[PDB]
Amino acid sequence: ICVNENGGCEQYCSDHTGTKRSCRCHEGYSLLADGVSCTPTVEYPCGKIPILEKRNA
Amino acid sequence: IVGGKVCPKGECPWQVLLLVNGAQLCGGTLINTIWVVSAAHCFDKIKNWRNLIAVLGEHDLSEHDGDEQSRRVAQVIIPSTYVPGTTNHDIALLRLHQPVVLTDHVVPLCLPERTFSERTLAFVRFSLVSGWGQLLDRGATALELMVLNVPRLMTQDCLQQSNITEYMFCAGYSDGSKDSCKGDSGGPHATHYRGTWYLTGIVSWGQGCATVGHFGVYTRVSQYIEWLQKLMRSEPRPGVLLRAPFP
Ligand SMILES: O=C(NCc1cccc(-n2ncc(C(=O)Nc3ccc4c(c3)C(=O)N=C4)c2O)c1)Nc1ccccc1
Ligand SMILES: [Ca+2]
Ligand SMILES: [Cl-]
Repeated sequence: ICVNENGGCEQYCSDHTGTKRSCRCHEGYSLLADGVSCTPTVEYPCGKIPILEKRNA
Repeated sequence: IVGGKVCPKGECPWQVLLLVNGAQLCGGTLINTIWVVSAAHCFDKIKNWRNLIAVLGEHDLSEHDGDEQSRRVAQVIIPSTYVPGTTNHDIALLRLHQPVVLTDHVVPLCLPERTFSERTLAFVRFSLVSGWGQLLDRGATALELMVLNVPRLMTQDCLQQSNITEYMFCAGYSDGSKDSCKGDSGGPHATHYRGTWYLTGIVSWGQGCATVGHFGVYTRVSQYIEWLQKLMRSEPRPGVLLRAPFP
């Protein structure tokens, strides 16, 4: 599953035995109940540009 | 950077400038508050490790605006497989003496998991490369941080369209118009995926920047994710330079 379109995960993807997949998020993010989306949990998460994130907020 | 544009202040907040006795040495990439990724070759000729400084939040080298944060470099970690003066395994992991403070102008780039980087990010065509390096071959370096969007080649295509190992990748243009350059080595090749940016390459070196028939060569960071992660969990060792087994 993870090799195709990232398993539908926004960030990281692990295959498990069966038709099973788990998405994961980097430190500073949490996984939403959709099981795919990652949302920041800190002010300055990695890989986001604050002046552009606040221009879109 | 040849043929790019000024990175608007704060839009490349992971970029690091490395200085030796106040002089520009190389670039780097912040990946956490105490860890910077750069290129091994940047350190081949350092005599006194005490005079190495990393600067975060830099933009215009002509002025001080108060967003800069300088740190001493406590550890420079190089793979055992790197040979000075060459391209293969051209990566260094730098431990700062004290964390930087994250701000609107100082933010780490995400170091991706290996699988994600190999399965997903390796197929994103365009990525950004940045630095204060030469604006032209045999030209002056830049005073404001520059950035360039470059397309990545599969290695078979690089060899055709032009040694390139599994520890490298090519990206850029073969017409001499757009490239990274001397003074940019060690800086980031950053790749965007679904709203977040990731480290996929390090500006390395070859015979001459912006040369017709040749692409830029980047260290393939996906090969080193496990190596980097293990080192970031390790305690520091006396003596700045550390050669660490690879793999
Ligand atoms: O002298 C040694 N290391 C100290 C050092 C420190 C900092 C920068 C350098 N350093 N000097 C030249 C360049 C350079 O041209 N970088 C490039 C950047 C981007 C691109 C290209 C080249 C390219 O061709 N296409 C894109 C560079 O980065 C060297 N080692 C050593 C040399 C010879 C023998 C043994 C060891
Ligand atoms: Ca400045
Ligand atoms: Cl030392």
